[PDB]
Amino acid sequence: NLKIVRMDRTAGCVTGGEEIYLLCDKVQKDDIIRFYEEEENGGVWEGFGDFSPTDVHRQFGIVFKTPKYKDVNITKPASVFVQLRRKSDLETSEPKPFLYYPE
Amino acid sequence: NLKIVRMDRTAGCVTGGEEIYLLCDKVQKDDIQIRFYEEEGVWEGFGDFSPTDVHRQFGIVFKTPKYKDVNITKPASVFVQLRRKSDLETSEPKPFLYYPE
Repeated sequence: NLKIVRMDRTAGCVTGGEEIYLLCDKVQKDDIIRFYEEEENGGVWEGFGDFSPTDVHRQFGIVFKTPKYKDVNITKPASVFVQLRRKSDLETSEPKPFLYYPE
Repeated sequence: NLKIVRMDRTAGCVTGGEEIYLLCDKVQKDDIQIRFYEEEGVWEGFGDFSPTDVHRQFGIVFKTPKYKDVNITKPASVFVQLRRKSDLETSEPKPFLYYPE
């Protein structure tokens, strides 16, 4: 169902606000980007891509800005995951890798 | 009919070979081209991509062509248009900046 096909960037500054173009299989502009890192003995950090319905290009693309990472003071890169997700039923795509690098 | 809606980069090195994501209205993967051009005589360069880089008829991921002169000292502004191979129809242009190496 949900699939990320490709992204123009797979790395970003921990400060977020960087624009990325994502090409996906069919989505609905008002019912659709979850950055997440599975944390060590249970928890899960998440941040969401920033964009509006008009940024969803013809159901097959999304232009958005990255969320800020959980810790903007890291000195070494942090490898996290990115996935599509639907608001209506919280179903998701298989995750893609994303690399947060220090400021 | 043809329309460039947006591109993730509107500038690049004269050397070419830089990847760009272009979002467009409906195209046919086997009947589409991306033409960079400059009136002089007319210089043209074509986005480098395969039919499989045309994403669901609504986007094209490609690599920029090398500009005509790699030794420019100041940026050269050109146009980019989508163009159908069959009937040569084109979109409205967008500006694109080639900067010095």
